[PDB]
Amino acid sequence: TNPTAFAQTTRYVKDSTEMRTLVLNLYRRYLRHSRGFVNNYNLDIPASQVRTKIRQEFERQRFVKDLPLKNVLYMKAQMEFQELVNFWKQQCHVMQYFESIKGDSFVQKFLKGAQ
Amino acid sequence: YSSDLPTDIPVLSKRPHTNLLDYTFTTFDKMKNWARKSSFWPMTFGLACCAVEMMHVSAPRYDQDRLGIIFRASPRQSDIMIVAGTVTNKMAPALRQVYDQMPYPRWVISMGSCANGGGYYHYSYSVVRGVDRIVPVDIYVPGCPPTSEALMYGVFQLQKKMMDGQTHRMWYRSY
Amino acid sequence: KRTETIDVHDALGSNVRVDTRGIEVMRVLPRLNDEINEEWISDKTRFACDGLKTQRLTKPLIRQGNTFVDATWEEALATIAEGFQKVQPKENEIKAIVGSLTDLESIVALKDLVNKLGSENVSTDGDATTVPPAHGADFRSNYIFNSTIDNIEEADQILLVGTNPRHEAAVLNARIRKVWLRSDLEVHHVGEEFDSTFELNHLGSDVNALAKALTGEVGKKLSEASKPLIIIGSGVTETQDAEAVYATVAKFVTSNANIVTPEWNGFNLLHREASRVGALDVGFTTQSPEVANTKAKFIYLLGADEIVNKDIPKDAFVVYQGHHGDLGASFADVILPGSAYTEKTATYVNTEGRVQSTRAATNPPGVAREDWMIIRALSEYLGATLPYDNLYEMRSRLADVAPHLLRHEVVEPVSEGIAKVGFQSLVKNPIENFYFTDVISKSSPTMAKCV
Amino acid sequence: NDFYDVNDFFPVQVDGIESSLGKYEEFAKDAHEWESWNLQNEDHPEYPVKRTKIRHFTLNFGPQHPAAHGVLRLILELHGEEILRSDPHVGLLHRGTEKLIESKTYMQALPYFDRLDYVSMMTNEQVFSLAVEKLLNLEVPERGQYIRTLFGEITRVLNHLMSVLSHAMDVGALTPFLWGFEEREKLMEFYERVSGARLHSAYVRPGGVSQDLPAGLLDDIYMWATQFGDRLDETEELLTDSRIWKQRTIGIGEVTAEDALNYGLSGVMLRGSGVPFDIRKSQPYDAYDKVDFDIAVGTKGDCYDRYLIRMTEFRQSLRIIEQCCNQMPPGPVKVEDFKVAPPPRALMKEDMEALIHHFLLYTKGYAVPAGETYTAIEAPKGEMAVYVVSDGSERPYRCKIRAPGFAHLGAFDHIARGHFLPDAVAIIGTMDLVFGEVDR
Amino acid sequence: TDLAKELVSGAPKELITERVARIYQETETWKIDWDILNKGNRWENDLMGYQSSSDYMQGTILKFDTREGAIRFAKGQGWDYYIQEPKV
Amino acid sequence: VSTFPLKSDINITKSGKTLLSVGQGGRSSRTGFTATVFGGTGFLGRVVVSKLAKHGTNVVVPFRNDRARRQLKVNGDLGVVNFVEFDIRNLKSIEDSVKYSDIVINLIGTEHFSKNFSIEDVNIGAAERIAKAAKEAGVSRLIHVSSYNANPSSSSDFYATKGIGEQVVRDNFGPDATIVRPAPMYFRNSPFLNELLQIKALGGNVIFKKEVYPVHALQVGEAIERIAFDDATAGQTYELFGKERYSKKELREMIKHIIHIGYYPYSAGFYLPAPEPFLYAFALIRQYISSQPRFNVDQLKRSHINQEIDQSAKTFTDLGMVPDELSEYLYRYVKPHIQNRTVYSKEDIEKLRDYVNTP
Ligand SMILES: NC(=O)C1=CN([C@@H]2O[C@H](COP(=O)(O)OP(=O)(O)OC[C@H]3O[C@@H](n4cnc5c(N)ncnc54)[C@H](OP(=O)(O)O)[C@@H]3O)[C@@H](O)[C@H]2O)C=CC1
Ligand SMILES: CCCCCCCCCCCC(=O)OC[C@H](COP(=O)(O)OCC[N+](C)(C)C)OC(=O)CCCCCCCCCCC
Ligand code: SF4
Repeated sequence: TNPTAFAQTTRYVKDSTEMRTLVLNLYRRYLRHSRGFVNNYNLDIPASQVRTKIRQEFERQRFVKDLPLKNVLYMKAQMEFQELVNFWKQQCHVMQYFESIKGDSFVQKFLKGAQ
Repeated sequence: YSSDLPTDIPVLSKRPHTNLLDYTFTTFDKMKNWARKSSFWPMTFGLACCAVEMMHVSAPRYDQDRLGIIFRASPRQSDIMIVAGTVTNKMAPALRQVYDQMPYPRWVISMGSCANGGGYYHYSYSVVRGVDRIVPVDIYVPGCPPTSEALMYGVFQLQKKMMDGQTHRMWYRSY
Repeated sequence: KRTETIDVHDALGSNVRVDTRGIEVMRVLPRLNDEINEEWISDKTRFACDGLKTQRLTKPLIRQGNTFVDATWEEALATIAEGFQKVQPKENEIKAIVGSLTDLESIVALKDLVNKLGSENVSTDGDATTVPPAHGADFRSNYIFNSTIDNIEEADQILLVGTNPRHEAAVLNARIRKVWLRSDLEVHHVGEEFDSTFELNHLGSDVNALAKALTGEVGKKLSEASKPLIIIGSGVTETQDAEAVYATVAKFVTSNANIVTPEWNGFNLLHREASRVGALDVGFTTQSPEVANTKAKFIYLLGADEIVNKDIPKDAFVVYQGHHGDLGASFADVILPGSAYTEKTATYVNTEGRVQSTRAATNPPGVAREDWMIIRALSEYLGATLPYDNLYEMRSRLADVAPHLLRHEVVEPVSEGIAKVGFQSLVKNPIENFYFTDVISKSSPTMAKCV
Repeated sequence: NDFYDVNDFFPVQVDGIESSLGKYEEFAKDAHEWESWNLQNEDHPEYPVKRTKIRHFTLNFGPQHPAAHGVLRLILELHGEEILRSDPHVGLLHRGTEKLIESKTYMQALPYFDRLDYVSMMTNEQVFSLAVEKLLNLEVPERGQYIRTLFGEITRVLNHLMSVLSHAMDVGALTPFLWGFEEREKLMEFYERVSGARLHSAYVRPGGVSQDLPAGLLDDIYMWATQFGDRLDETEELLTDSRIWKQRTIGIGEVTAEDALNYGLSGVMLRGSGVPFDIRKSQPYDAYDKVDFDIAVGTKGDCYDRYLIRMTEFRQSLRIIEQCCNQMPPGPVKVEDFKVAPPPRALMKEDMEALIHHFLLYTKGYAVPAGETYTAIEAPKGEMAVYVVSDGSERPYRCKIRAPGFAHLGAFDHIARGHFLPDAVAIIGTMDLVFGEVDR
Repeated sequence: TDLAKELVSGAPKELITERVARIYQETETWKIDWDILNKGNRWENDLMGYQSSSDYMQGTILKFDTREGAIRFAKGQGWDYYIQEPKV
Repeated sequence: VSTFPLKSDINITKSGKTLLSVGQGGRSSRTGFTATVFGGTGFLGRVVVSKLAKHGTNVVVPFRNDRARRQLKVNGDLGVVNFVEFDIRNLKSIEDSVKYSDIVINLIGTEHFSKNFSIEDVNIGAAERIAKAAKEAGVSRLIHVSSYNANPSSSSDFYATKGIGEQVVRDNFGPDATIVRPAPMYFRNSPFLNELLQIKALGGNVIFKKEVYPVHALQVGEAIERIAFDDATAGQTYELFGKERYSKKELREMIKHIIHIGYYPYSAGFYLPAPEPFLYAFALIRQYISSQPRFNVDQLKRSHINQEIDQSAKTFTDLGMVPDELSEYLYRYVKPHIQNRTVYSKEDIEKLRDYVNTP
């Protein structure tokens, strides 16, 4: 058995500081492959746009607190990196990943049906 | 401007041949459709238990080859696509890529329950509920799995549709 | 599919179990509750289910001539406001009548809309001759079963103040009959004559029969009873001598001390609607005969049906919001469909003061909305917008009304040290047809076989 | 790093470079043009060579390949024609069977098992029937267990015809594929006569079988048995001793017996490596102890050995079919407990007790006493087992299915490493993959 | 209890906020189910009268064993909930 | 689109029908309408039909080509998309597609007359029959699509007949009918762009000197969708166009530069200076020898006429939609025809546009 490209062992990290440095390198890894993600998936958005969306992704969830839940968030984000870099997700899924997305007053929701 | 459109002129599928051209372009349509009616080359898109029946048609008992049916693996060489078996969500994007590569004319046959409307796995988190959400379908073969004769019957009905094609007369009369 | 909810036909609010199928209620069965009903529900409750499958208001309706037409919500919420300022009602020219089946969330939320437009001609669809309620909405003990249902089987003397418990509360009528078999129970009849499952210590038919009751041997056993019972039906306030009823009795409750113990209260009320107690616990009633005399130019009906004796001016602007087509619907001008009690999460209060809500069973039919949601929707069209934007906020408003409104299945009583002060404030059978009492029964195809 | 990458002879100290018209530094600012003045030889192992990491040729042995028995995105990384790393992508047929069974009764969950393996039906539902029988603590009568043994063999013949001949077809021998498929048409007649549907026979239900054998079936089963004996011979004529068939398979995909245990291989790809283990013998069940048969064990652990074992499984299975026809006992075909089996229709409409159990069986289902079980049977692919947890309810709580094709496909990297791209087809064929079973 | 496990369960954002789960008891064990949607819970299909639905939690019921066990679960997932005490 | 298109769940049409929408706006939801989209199998129809079906509106699509209607059924659910075989010369088949229809949309319009139809017979004769027949069946709303330069007195056949198409409808359907004028839309397989991408474009200088106001076809696809669900927009005239002005010759070099197409443009046939009589003669000759719709004499005149905005009409903002510019979408729609891909973003189109204008 030979593990695939961009693989890491699943390890239960027992340090607060080490997890901080692991994440920081990971964020650079996404930015390094910014040009590739455009050329691999033929995305309509340019390289700067992907970095902008990646930053919006990394900025979004930086305030988590639980270390047992830090490793889980680092584990699955590693899988997202591994799936994307190995060119595993189809073209459509990446296009729709960035294509997702102010509310309305009570009268507006009352009339049509609300939820 | 000056315009006067009649009202009693019928539709194409009901319009009888009147002059000699209406017989010429009907000859071209039958001759061309007869070629596609006979050289019926589907694509081996077996996915699930429905695929066993699609093999048994090629078996010596039924011998699809006698009717001019030769499965072609590549989409380019195949003018039909018998979608047999469950179409999971993980497959649906891939199925569209295979379908879009078939040069025109192209037909799709949905065999079995899973390909038609979801089948047994209709309430599954990872099963497309009917392949008609992804690719247009020209005939639905019902079964679980449809018997080797049921698929042949479904093939025959689609053949009867192809022999009804009126493309080159449509240019003369409807275009 | 089963849901646990409550009846709204009478004022008991007994716990029931509703068995639905998609968007249709099939059957209603009782769910055990020793505090109220304990496995029994009258034929009215369980055979009015199909009344929700016909006559339903599913769309806004607008009058153009003398026949309602199908109109959107945008126009309906505007035709009211458009014609609102055509007649420009004054302070007492706006009237609001609340029906028997109107829930408490609409009852409270309507006052805020009414108040911001400056009106006080608000009350239920009863026929109380005294414009302020004779018991008055001032104190809780004035209009609640201070004993509650679980304090009936341990009574000795029971007084029927013009009532027919067989036709006014079937569940409690058998409860008295069950006690009447083994115990030494004594019940005396004071009111219109009727037919009962059990004989009574019958007296007569007039009010003057009760004059000699509390001072003779009829009231002597009341003094002798360790746990005496006094019950006043919903048919008292309607009567001409309703004011005479409370003064006569509460004088007998302010005299003895065994009637009101740290563990017993001998005076109780027996209403028949599921919205009267909710109205009184929130002060949704008028307090001036002059206001009730005004020829109001804008009467906004909210579930109200029994308004034949209510003088609705012909020129007035009548808007009816409800979930059926019945007596109250004909008077309307712009109709706003509401919700059936099974289709809404409505907080109801029974005649014993217990606050019981409902769990939603089905979506409202057609394009109907929740009862109160129309009022807030109607608020924006009149410049009187309410600050309530979700059902929790409507319960948040109920917190300011009272603390008991937010206690589900929890009864807040009146303390013995105060209920006696509420006693100091004080010092014909109301029902014609048993099977034509509420809106759902009248429209029920099943009850057409009960006539 | 991630995007690009960058000694024997003595490190020789040479300084003071001079020419005949000055020093090195005097003409340093001009010598870049002079290619014969450079001081960095290109043969030096330490010479800075910075080359981008261009990825190796990664062909997709993807879903649209006739060799695939389903939809398999077999991501093959190859340099030249050898195989470096293989990462199968299963899941393109994950219908979520394990999720759906949790919401259906024990009788309604049986038809799900015929749809796992498209060719080995009555063996698949036998392992769920045994699992429920083990929990129900009820034992099938004798004639019931003989019907399951006979159709256990017929199913094995049906499965191996799909496995061996497609493996032969994928190599390139088209003819044996068609000779055998007529026999499958002849064998599928037997399935259709007892159950009704050609392929998915919801026949073996927990508590025996569905319906008794139709009269004269044994005569037709036996008559096929005499004729079938020659069919293997011609199959062995064009495959067994042919030198092209031997070349394609001999020494291809070598699996050690010690290493086969490590990956948990079972079935033919565990006796191909020399281990003489068989589940029908380790745990007898359903009238397998009564019959006699010889198991086959290889010695080299390659595709040709597994072919010989599979061919032997034809004759040994045909051997039992003769014994099952001969030794057939009389009696019932399902447990005579109305709570786990429908009553006969002659009696359902005559006896009040019969009608009640018919009504109650099909609306609520029977309740399985609490516990857990793991019953493994010799499926034609290998050890197929179900893990079933009973929560005292008429619906199973957990139903995990062990697919022999699932574990084998995992060991593809260990087996196919170092072989050529044509050997990838041979390795897949000898694994007997049915991706309905893999992605259960 | 203090853990924001909703970031690992993969559930949609609407379960945390816009849905309410009832912890009831039908006679020895407790169950959890989600209250119905305001609109779109059940609309009659205009083709064949099928009971269509957009609520994906209508068919979900979790059989628990003890009350505190159910409450532990609801807090663990970050679920809004209320508890219905059975009548004695 | 978003999650639910209807402004209100209950909508009353001009005919008194009370339609109640159900569901949360998914594929299995409904809106209670029945929008017959004539000419739905065309370029514009496949966008009009797609949006209507996904939100639950029944679509009746009358077709004359049998093999082109198959793909329209994917968009809707079971029974949502219906088909009627018809011809404009078969009056009875027209009345089959309007009997149950609450919305009728007209998209039929040609630029080349054939051996069976003239330009008038389609932009008028089809439109007149379609509009008048729809009224007799109590159709609540009619929506029409004409040229962006409709003019009754224009010397161009297309513009002259399209303008008369506006009059003849309003004399047949009545005051309720609506007219929408779309600017040249750009989308996948757009006839507006297919002329620019063709390598052998004889008379390329003459054809491409015309001016336009390109509009994104998706917005026009939603523009009809917004109008369809609203009764407030009856009897109007709408002209839909894009803010930033572009010319074909400006686009043709902009298009070619993205595809990077030294000697090649001079040889393959990119620039074919041909005499004006030859272009007129070539179009006439093919008009009797061709079998597929080629470049027509009418498009020789239209190349001399620039697009004109009519101030009596209403823009996108009248419907609450802000039109999108060709700069933000021109690259992706020619991305099929184009080391490291250079993605020409919205702003960078100007910098490309700068490079074209610089001599
Ligand atoms: N961006 C654009 O495409 C432009 C839009 N317009 C105008 O908008 C309108 C929409 O057309 P569009 O879809 O864009 O382009 P198309 O020419 O492809 O649309 C033609 C549609 O109308 C049908 N049609 C044409 N003639 C007949 C006829 N005699 N009988 C029956 N059907 C006929 C066609 O049927 P079928 O295809 O099935 O044979 C097709 O459905 C047109 O009038 C167009 O001139 C204005 C300038 C350019
Ligand atoms: C030089 C070029 C290469 C060779 C060309 C020939 C290739 C094969 C042609 C296939 C024809 C085909 O398919 O004809 C057969 C089809 C099948 O009948 P159907 O489709 O059900 O319609 C027929 C039934 N109707 C019309 C009532 C619906 O029609 C016919 O019966 C056509 C009528 C018979 C024609 C006989 C007279 C003409 C003889 C001409 C030969 C001398
Ligand atoms: S329809 Fe039946 S036989 Fe066909 S793939 Fe689905 S489950 Fe298998």
